[PDB]
Amino acid sequence: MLLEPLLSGDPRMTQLAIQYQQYNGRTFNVIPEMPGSVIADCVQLTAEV
Amino acid sequence: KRIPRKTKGKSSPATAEPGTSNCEHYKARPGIASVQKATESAELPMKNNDEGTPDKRGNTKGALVNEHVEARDEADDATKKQAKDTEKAKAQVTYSDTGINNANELSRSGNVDNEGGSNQKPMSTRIAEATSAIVSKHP
Amino acid sequence: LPGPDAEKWYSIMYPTRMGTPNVSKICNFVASCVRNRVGRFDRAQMMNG
Repeated sequence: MLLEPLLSGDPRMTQLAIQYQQYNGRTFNVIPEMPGSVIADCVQLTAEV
Repeated sequence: KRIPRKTKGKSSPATAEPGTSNCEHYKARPGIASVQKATESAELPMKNNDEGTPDKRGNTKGALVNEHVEARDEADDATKKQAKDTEKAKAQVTYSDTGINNANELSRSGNVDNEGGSNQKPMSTRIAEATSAIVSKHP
Repeated sequence: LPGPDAEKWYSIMYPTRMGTPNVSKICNFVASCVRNRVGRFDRAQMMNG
């Protein structure tokens, strides 16, 4: 497997993150700072060509 | 050179030796082979979850099951495999039949598509009839 | 819809789907009809998948 369980329930999406609330709604959100891709910008390069 | 690929592509005075004269007189006190046996099992990677996902055709390749019923049944399946790998009749570490209610449990069944509907007919099928609803023959 | 018959049902269900090639009365009607008022337009999702 790679990336396969993302293929469920509208995979139209932007960025992914995981979070949790304790008991009174303090939702601790953790968002990974997204690094730049190396496949995707080359896709952009060949699309520009 | 020439590396084979597992998955289908496209269509598919010389030496007097004061150094060693080896003779083994040491025993590995935990044992090498026991840790090899355990660490091979730990080396076994994560099992995939294929279910509920679109196939190459598009149709969600899960079986026709209710999702809470399958989510209750998978605990029974892993419990039977737990009993097989403990090699006792009752799996002592069971995953179901606890006192903790899990009636809102939902697993990724093939009953549902990605839009959120039933999968009685395939979706390649229903698009085939969707475009067969508009044809026109020869005059 | 479920069942084996699914062919003529889309014609009988969604009258604005057809084309309007001539000056038949039903074709004048379906040309007089509006366009963005057929099909799904509001769903209520609760959970992933």
